[PDB]
Amino acid sequence: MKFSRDVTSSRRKQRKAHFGAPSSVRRVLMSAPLSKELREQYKIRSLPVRRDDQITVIRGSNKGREGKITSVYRKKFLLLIERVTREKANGASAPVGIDASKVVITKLHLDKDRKDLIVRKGGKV
Amino acid sequence: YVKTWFNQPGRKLRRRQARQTKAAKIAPRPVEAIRPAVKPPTIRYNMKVRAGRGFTLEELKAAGVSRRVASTIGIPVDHRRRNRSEESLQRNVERIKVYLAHLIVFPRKAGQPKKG
Amino acid sequence: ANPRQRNKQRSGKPRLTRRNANKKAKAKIYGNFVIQQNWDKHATLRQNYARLGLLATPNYVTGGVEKLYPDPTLDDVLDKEISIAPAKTEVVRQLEEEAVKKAARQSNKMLPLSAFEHAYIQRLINKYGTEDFESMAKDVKLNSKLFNGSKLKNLYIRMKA
Amino acid sequence: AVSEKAGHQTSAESWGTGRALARIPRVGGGGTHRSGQAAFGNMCRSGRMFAPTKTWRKWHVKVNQNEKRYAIASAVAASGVPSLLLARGHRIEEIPEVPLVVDDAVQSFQKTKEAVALLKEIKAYRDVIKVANSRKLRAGKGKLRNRRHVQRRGPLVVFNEDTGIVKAFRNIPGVEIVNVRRLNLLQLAPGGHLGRFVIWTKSAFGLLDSVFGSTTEVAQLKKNYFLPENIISNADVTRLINSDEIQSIVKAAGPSRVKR
RNA sequence: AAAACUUUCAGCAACGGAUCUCUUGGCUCUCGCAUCGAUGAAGAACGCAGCGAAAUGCGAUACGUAAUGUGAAUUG
RNA sequence: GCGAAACCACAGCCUGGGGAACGGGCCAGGC
RNA sequence: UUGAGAAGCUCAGACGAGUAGGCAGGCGUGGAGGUUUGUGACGAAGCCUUGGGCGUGAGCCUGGGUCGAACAGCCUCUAGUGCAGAUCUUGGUGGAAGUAGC
RNA sequence: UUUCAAUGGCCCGUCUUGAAACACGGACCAAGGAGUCUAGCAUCUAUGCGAGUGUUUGGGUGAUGAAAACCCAUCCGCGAAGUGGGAACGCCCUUGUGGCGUGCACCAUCAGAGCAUAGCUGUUGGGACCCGAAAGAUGGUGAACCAUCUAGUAGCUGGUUCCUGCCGAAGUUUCCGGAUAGCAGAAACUCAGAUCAGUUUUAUGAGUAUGUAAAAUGAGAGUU
RNA sequence: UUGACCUCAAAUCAGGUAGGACUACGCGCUGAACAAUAAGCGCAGGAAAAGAAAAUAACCAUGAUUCCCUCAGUAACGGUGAAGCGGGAAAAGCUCAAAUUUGAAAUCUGGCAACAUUUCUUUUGUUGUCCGAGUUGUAAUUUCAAGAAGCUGCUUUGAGUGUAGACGAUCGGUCUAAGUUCCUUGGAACAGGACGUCAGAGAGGGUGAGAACCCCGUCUUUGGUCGAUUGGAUAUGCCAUAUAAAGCGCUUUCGAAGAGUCGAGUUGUUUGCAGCUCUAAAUGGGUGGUCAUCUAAAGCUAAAUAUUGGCGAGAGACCGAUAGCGAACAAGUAGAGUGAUCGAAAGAUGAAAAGAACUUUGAAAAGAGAGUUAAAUAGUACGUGAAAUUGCUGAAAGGGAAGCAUUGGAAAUCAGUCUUACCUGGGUGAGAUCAGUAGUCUCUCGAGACUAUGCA
Repeated sequence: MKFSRDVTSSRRKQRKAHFGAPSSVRRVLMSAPLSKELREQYKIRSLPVRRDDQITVIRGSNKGREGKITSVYRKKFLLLIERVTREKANGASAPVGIDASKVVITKLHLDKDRKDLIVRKGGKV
Repeated sequence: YVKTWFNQPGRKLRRRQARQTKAAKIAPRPVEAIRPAVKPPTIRYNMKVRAGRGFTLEELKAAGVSRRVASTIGIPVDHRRRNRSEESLQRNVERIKVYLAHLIVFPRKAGQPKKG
Repeated sequence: ANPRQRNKQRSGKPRLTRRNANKKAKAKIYGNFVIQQNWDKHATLRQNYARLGLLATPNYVTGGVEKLYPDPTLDDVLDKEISIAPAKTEVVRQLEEEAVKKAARQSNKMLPLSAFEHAYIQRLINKYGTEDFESMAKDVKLNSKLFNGSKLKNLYIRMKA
Repeated sequence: AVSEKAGHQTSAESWGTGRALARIPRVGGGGTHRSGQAAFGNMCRSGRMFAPTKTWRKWHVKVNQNEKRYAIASAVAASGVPSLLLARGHRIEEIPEVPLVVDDAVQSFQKTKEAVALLKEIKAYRDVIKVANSRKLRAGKGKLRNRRHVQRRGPLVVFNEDTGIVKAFRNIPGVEIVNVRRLNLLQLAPGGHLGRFVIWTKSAFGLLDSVFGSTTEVAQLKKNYFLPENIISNADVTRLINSDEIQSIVKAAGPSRVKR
């Protein structure tokens, strides 16, 4: 149960906040779990996704697939993973969007900003 | 126009939060000032004793508190009320005297020039 | 529904949201430090005043009082002197201890004399002695400021110490 | 309540009587399809609904304070009858005793897993498991209105002084924790049904005599309150009817259902 | 009397948008707060978006510049 | 070729009698 | 003899039009508290049906088809709760009619 | 289910009218669509307490929603201000029969019952079941037009939504729009060893009938 | 004459300020109809207004204002309709005019020059000097509750500026528990079953179907942490124009109190108010019952109170697209009217556009072969797809109606069901609730659960 009068349990206001969120909020809304190896080595459970991240698809028809994240589609809350495509009528390959919570991060595109993020969120390297 | 009382429990909470707000500012002194004991002005009620507005000047003079000191230690002064009988005087003089017994007045720093 | 409120609904700009809703939390205590240290933040101000041994109201209370556990002639009013009151709590003793010690520190009420004040009173004494202050005030030549006997008496007293 | 101007925002007038149409006022002007459309009425589209709801309907209702104390006393009594607990939907079939009183060391539990261990030791977790399994999505428009889910009621834990018992029990689905000094009929007879499964601490059970008093001695915590008296001393009517005192003077009973 | 035509029933196809389900909307109540303008307001007009259906944003520094923060997007 | 609107309980042969109009429905006759 | 929902069971006789009006018990709808350790993607609700059943009736249960995410029985609470009419309101659609006509 | 045969079967609602005749409303279907909320009053029932009764103006309090629940200081409101018949009981004792006592409520003859809440019903106000009647006034825009007051005013018009069962009139005396009464129900009373009747008689009288009084027949009756 | 003072003007002179908008609440003025009514006009603020008695009362007296409850549907009036008391919320008091500073205009704005200070290079002051204002009166002092002046001896004192830390408020960062294991269904697992974990977190939302453990969050948090801006105190350094300024006490001395107002007559608006005529007093004047009470004709003032607007927030036994705001969407939009004004209809493909490539017919729109999808009975005329209505097909009926009811026939079409068990054997083996049996566990000897052995 929530006891703060500063947070709303209203489904109307929760749905409006999620679907009307700005880009700097959808960066956090699009978070993915880390693999057990990374999770117990970086001391971090989940991180927001990013391009060049290496992920494994965990749920859906494409379950078990792996690949880098070519681009994150924050408008529709979708990830676009390389070689995870669908053939069209004319044979052109249309990429398939995957929710960020349906993948797991097996390798992190480490940067100084993310390295600072790890030590910030109780992590280590 | 129809007045509705849906803010009745919200006024109760708001008034209590004001008492807590007031007490935070003035930490150890009472949230109310001491009121005198008077008798209501009718043949229906003159047997009852209730609280007045402030103490008369003749009640403060007997108790030993001046009318300028009185306001500073939480004793209201009523310049309008008077003591037409010795019972009203003694009932409220004792009330002031008891108040002074239970009162701690914290000392104040005083400006003190070098000479003169 | 208003055109002004509909305007910010149709905009892309965010609201000036201010998260200030905090009920059931009581005001934190400042002013006295002794009260602040011994003040708990969950109890009401009545419960805290009673616990610390103070009086929240010097009058009656206009309602019930909580019961948590079951309980187990003008001469003698004017010339009397009430013998203060004991301190029921260590907080009240702490408050009382501070008040007496601080008042003792700030007790130097007697004043010295300046260069003019000393020379003024000294000249008056050298002519009229130290006991006749009425004739001291009536001497216009030396008492230029026309101080009365009571002011000159207080000048001499401050010069003694 | 509805808006104080809904169904009357438009402007219309009665075109007249005898013009081969209903005499309801029709919106004036032109260019919009509102031309000729009726309003200011319950039947007409975008019209005033009959008797608009008002905010000054009586929302609250008074009860004499003595009736309320009677109901809470009668609801506490019902919680000491295992049959009434079972008939209200509680899985108390393995509870060691009713009333179920636990030690005062329960009042200072800090962790939920400490509370769950106690419920499993006194076999009171069968009721919590019932509440967890009963969680369904609410039917109707109630779930569009912040009433998303429904479930059963678990045990009611009654303490005397709080030392973590509330925080250690509040996250268990179904369990409600209350103080013995402010017992609530909404929690003692949920839905108006008697026989709530209540777990007491030793200190709460020892303070029940001061909260309610006796039928002859006044309650300590309620000024001038005495427990209600009963119209019958012994409520076993079978015991009175089939007693030696009464059956010795009754005339010989005729047969049961008689032959035709 | 069979056909046609008419009627009735049923099947399929149209027509229509009821019902059901929901819903970033409304309505109501409560709570906190006090902040327009000759230092040019509210409103109106005209312009700028590479294209944007409008709508929104902005003002010739035109869907903004500076600074700070997050740290890799934008997206039809 | 483009194309309405008023109107619309349902209907549609007479002859009589049917008391209240009864003929358009009812009753006995023709069609 | 088990036939004590004593609010049950049982025996007997008489009686049965009905406007205004009086009284009693029931059916159905939206939401609320409780309950069914309830139903549901192995198909909820809705709709369709010359499928079947129950009730004097309001109504209810069910098969088949369609469908795609919620929903119901019981006790109580509540109300914007039940339509054939109002030259009713909104929407859709007919005969007149391929007519009048242009 | 369709269809056939035999027999029967005037279009529904409204108003009118003994009745109909009527005149109205109805092209069809879907959805919406009309006794509601609230204040006061009175009856009745239930519930709590009872010479009392009513916590919620407010205060205290409530950590798990804290607008809930729980608690009550001072007021105040409303209340307080002998003889017969008879329910019920005991004792008999010819026992049933009756008698002897004790006699509630209430009626004839000369030892406070309230207060609060809930529901039902009736009633009076508010828009007041819904749709209905020219407006008028204020302020504007170019005699006219527009906005609001307005949900203005209705004795009148049309409409007013599920089922079953049980009771069931009157349609008019009389005074005079009425207060009565009558008709029809509800409750509390007392009675079947008591009374009653769109009854028939007997006989007294009075003038074939008449009223009165007292035999048959039927039904338990009288009330407030 | 010079020259002062009073005027009357001027300046694109310096520094300022007013207008308009909003108007839910607030305060004035004005005003009809069906009442301080709507409108109309004027003016504010975060509240406004009111407010420290020319007030009540008749008591053992009360004591500014405001709001709530009560008084009370009462008095009174002619259905309207208060107030005193009483109970609560909140409480805070004061400032002038009327006195000679007269042993000293002690007062103030501005210019200029320095020195500071900042929510701030934006702000706000200090010191010095000059000019002006001001004696037709600026300060100190006084406000009736008093007070002044003397006298007396007790108790008192900062409009200063830094440092440090603590305690508060506000703004912006940061810190945060646990399954995505196995089986089944499915396009998808968020479903079912199994085995687990976390829980001061089992709120809510998202994610390809009901997710405490996938994600954001939620709880901890009625806080830790990092900064920024601030408030009232504490401690302490320095400075302090005190030759000063106060309270109390005492009197062979004094004690000013608001006028075209009060009031009287009269005329209007709604007693109050307003006009008009007249016009005061000094223990006087006002209001009450000789007495009591108050002290007008000058001013300020937080809190409790109000709030359909503004900036946010949290909710609900509310409505669920003919509902709910007119407006869930291009909504005060399209559109209409010369104008004032008026003012709609309109939500839903799928998890994903994977939005139908390609071949073919056609002038084209489209069609047909295909193709995607779990589903095209989801193809943007897109969820479900009722009724009225229409087309085609099939069956049946049919002399100027249909038409429904009752009873059957015919045709079509359904429910609608079955023997399968009981009794009695015998044989064979089987095993426990059987043992001329041994143990364990949970309750309480013997009752259940098992284990080993025998199957007489």
